[PDB]
Amino acid sequence: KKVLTLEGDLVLGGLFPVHQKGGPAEDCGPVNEHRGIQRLEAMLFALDRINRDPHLLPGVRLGAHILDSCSKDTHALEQALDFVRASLTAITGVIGGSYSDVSIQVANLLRLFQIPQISYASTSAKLSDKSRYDYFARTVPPDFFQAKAMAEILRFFNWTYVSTVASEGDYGETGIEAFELEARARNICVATSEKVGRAMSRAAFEGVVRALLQKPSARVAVLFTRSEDARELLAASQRLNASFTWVASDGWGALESVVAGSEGAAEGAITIELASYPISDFASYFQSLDPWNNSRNPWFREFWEQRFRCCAAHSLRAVPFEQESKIMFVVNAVYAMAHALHNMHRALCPNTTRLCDAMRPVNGRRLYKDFVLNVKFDAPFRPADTHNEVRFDRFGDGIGRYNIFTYLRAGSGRYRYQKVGYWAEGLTLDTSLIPWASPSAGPLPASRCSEPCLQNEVKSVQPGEVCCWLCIPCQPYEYRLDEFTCADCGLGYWPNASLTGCFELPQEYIRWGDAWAVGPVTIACLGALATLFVLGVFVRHNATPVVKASGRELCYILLGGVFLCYCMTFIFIAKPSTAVCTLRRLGLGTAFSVCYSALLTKTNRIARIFGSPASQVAICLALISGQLLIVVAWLVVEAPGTGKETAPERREVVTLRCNHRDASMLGSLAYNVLLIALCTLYAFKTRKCPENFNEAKFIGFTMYTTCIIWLAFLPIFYVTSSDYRVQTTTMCVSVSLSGSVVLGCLFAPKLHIILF
Ligand SMILES: N[C@](CC1c2ccccc2Oc2ccccc21)(C(=O)O)[C@@H]1C[C@@H]1C(=O)O
Repeated sequence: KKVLTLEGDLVLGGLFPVHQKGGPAEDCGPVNEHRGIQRLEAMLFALDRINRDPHLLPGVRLGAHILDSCSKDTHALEQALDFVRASLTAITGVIGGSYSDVSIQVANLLRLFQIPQISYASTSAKLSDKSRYDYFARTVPPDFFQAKAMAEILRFFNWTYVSTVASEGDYGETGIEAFELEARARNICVATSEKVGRAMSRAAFEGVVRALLQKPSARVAVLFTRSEDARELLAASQRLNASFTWVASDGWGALESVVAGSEGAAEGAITIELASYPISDFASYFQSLDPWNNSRNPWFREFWEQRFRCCAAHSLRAVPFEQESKIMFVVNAVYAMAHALHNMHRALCPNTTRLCDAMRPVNGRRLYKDFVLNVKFDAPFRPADTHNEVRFDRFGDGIGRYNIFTYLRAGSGRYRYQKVGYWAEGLTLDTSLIPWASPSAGPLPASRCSEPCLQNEVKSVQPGEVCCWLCIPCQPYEYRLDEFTCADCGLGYWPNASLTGCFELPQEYIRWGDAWAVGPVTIACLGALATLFVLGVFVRHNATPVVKASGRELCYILLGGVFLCYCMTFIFIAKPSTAVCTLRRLGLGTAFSVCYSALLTKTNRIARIFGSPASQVAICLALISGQLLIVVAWLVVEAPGTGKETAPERREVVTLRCNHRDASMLGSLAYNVLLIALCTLYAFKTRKCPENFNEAKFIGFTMYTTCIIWLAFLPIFYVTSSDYRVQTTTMCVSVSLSGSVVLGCLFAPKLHIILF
């Protein structure tokens, strides 16, 4: 119907919708000053203060073509064509559109004519296609940045398992996608993700609260929701007598109005709000205008029908205006496009203060791709009192500043918002103004998985949801290799206290206590006392010293074998070397053999004689060497050990033993000896032995006795292959006992009537 033109030399158009939503008999709706006058004036204001300030080229006035807009996309396109017709004097850019649908259709047309645009309250939900949208930008940052801020807030408080709720529309979907992308980048698991809105009614709002409340692994409701829909969730929360921490978009607006009716829903909730900074000059200019006399803006007459109770009797100054962030953005926007034109004038009309024909074709041809994008311009025409920029980057983007509030139980009044901090470039907060997180008060409820593992728990658990990483205890034969696993260190190696290393089954010998005062540790070193002294008795009693060892030994080899029995047994407890394995096979092998062999040999001489010492001895010794040489070959081919590692799941090792299965390596020597002992008793049928006494008494008593003793230990010695400990006494006793039994019976008859 009308265009609010402004006289000037160069003209910018715009869209600050006057009217809202209409119906079947109405082209569009009622007039609304929060879309209309407070923004229509913001541009007209800026244009004249721009026209007066020398930061614009001083001889060129910027006029206007403000489109007769309604908050409708269809309407905006039909009207936008008027800019196109003006440009086929003409339009050098358009500032306006209070909704993304208004901005998009106007821009869809204008881009084709190389005319740039500025938009408000529009988002990346649709305005992300820079391949076309580099022609224009928002002054108002897109809503999705708040979703990024939400993810940052949540990670800063270590909320890593959260519930995402967003509005039923495009705002909501955009917020969810942006949130989830940032949330994953920050290692935040999103426990739930859903849309809400007034359309689903109250039962559904309770259903949403119950969906999280009845699954309280997360305890924060992250709301990328417009104000009305948020109010219905908060009401549901109180109807259900419960609350969640809420983390909120600019749809909470820093306003008690979205909350306080169900204020208990929200205590300690955090809201991102779109930052707002006054220009006192507009508020003063604007509030002080009186269009009843000031012809600048005729659309006031329609707004006045409701602002004033009729009609010029009521001056404009009688009724106040809201100093909205929308004003700040519209004023700033005009300042940016104006300073882009200032640079465009220098670029196209460098020689004057007036216009040149170079700018007569629309200069939009150079503005949209350059001059209106590179616009921070170091805060030209004096914007809001940050004075930091108009906006930066402008890759379809607006300012990007957001403040952070919290909703506090100011119970002396109603629960209230207070300034915690801000985001914009990054998150800054006083957590003490957040009783959610405040020192010595903040419960930081749940909303993370039990990720920490016991230091002794490794195997990774992903119980359906990989978000909750849990651990399984390490098998104690393995050690920690990584956070999610143990490595096998060999079974005989169990994890150590170091976690990442292992405990080796130790090796040790003395396990015999008081109950074992009769064990190897006392046998091996004491049994010797019964026999080794004997050789000195013989020296005192060696009646024929004239006989050399080569013939003398015929009656001493047996004593030698007895003494060796004890010597070996002692070493077997005392010396944790290869020497013990070596000796169990080699020294012990004759120590016990001699105790029977010497007597078998004597017995057969007796059997042949009754009913030349050099050869008698050489034979007695040859019969001993014959077994030692088997063992030497064994020792050379199969070298002796110390430890005897086995049964690694539990077993301590000794260091004083063969690592070999012993079995027959000691066994066949022991069995040759048993057979010798029994052969002697057979040979003894010839019971006749005169030598000082009838020795038939003593050799009988001796061998009947030792044929029981040797035989007595063989059932253990060559059998209990499963044991680790009895063998020590099996050997200590069997051999040392045979030792004292034979001299104590054979030599003792003489030995102690002389040593009497
Ligand atoms: N459609 C939105 C609505 C956006 C908004 C902008 C200007 C004026 C009112 C207003 O309403 C809210 C309420 C909460 C969050 C964002 C907004 C848009 O106009 O750009 C935007 C997509 C996001 C959404 O759906 O929620």
